[PDB]
Amino acid sequence: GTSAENLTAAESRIRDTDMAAEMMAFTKNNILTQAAQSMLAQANQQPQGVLQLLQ
Amino acid sequence: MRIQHNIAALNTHRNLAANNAAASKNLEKLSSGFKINRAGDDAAGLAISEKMRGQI
Repeated sequence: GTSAENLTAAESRIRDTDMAAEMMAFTKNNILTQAAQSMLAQANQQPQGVLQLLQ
Repeated sequence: MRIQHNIAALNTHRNLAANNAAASKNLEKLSSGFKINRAGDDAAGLAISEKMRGQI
């Protein structure tokens, strides 16, 4: 029983994930995704030099 | 002097190109989320960042 509990703890620490750290990373990546979305929406509008030609 | 060359428009074109380049650099820095994407951005600080990443 003692050995099984100790090895279970070891295997948990090796393979299982901490919820808090992954939550942090996921929120960070979502915020970065939104930022890149807005930046791309701006960059698509940036090349508008049609007022050179017409008037 | 009058027709064949229009120097004001040349200067304006230069400044326009420079402003566009600066805006593109800012877009790169905002989309990437990092202030140093190339070594031309900052040489002393790229190395420090890499060593610190290794240590972390």
